[PDB]
Amino acid sequence: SYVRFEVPEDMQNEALSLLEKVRESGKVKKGTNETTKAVERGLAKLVYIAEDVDPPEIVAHLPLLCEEKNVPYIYVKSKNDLGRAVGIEVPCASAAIINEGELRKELGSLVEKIKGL
Amino acid sequence: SYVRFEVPEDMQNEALSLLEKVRESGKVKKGTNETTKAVERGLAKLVYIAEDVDPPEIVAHLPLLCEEKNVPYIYVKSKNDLGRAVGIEVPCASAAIINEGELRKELGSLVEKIKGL
Amino acid sequence: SYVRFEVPEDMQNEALSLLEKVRESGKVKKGTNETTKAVERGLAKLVYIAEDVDPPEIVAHLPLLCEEKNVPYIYVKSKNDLGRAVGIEVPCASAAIINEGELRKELGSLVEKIKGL
RNA sequence: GCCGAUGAAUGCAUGAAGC
RNA sequence: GCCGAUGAAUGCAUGAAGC
RNA sequence: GCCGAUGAAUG
RNA sequence: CAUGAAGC
Ligand code: NA
Ligand code: NA
Ligand code: NA
Ligand code: NA
Repeated sequence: SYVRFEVPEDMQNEALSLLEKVRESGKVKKGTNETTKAVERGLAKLVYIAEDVDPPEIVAHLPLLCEEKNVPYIYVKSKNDLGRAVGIEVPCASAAIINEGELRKELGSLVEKIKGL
Repeated sequence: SYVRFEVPEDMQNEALSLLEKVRESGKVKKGTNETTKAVERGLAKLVYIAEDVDPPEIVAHLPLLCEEKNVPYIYVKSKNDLGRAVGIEVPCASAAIINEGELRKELGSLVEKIKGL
Repeated sequence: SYVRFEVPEDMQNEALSLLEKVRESGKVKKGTNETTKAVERGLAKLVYIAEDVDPPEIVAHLPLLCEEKNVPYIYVKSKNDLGRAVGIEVPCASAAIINEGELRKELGSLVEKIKGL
């Protein structure tokens, strides 16, 4: 689909777990509208995009945009899992990390692992 | 009606305030069904009957039963107010106090005011 | 799956024919709830279990129990056919023969063919 | 939101009707 | 027509939840 | 319970 | 456009 590279589930789980952790020591935007706004304003440190989005055009612009902004993005399998990770009661098509908090190093590890694809 | 005497509203509010006060340090049975059971078993110390109960036949037996069991009963105007007094979320057609808790003396005063009719 | 032996469709049709014929001179329990109670009460002479039960935990306990109660059980293909055989309007997951009626000998032949498996 | 002491869930009995 | 033995109407125990 | 980040209430 | 978890 609108997917520009495959992502290992090891990495996926690493990322989602990091997203939960950032929620308490950092800042996160959740939902495509917020995330697009964040990337546009150049606040996004790592953006998450779910792969099971129907219709696709809802997240279709996000990979293209992140790459023009040279903002790292990473894909995850289910929007349900991303909804759970940002701490909401509904599925979440995309999200983003805006302020890392204390997790300077973990996020460094993860974004570096993402370039490797 | 099934009403055998009018009750000064002073007496009524004293009764209701008493009932909330008992809810937490003593024992109260709520609903016509539980109430009738308490009276039948000789456990009821004071029963409350709402006057606005329709159909009346739902609480009609309670006065007569109390009188053959020598249980003091008192009438109150609204079942809504009685529900609120026993701390349930719906109106309550009748209720009963089974264990006075610490509020022995006030209960004496109230039953005495009831005898006065 | 709860199926503990294969049953020849020859035997299955025999058993269902016997069940239709008894529902008229004997007694039959129909539906898992009733049938289980009948087995637990030690009244069941033969229990029928449909194989196409979804989810299986509805009838899964029945073999173990019949085994504890020394009750013969026999398996059949469809819950619809079992519903039809006990004479009801909906599919039937399990049933039991409680009183053989006139069919002492036939029910004996059938329980015998069942030991052979 | 709705529903519930004018009796919720539940338990036990029942077991083909209900709308 | 829909629904129902994968349990309808129901009786009783019970008493604050259920959706 | 239904609904809601595929965006609630709102401005 | 702004805001972003409630509303019923
Ligand atoms: Na035996
Ligand atoms: Na069929
Ligand atoms: Na029941
Ligand atoms: Na009932």
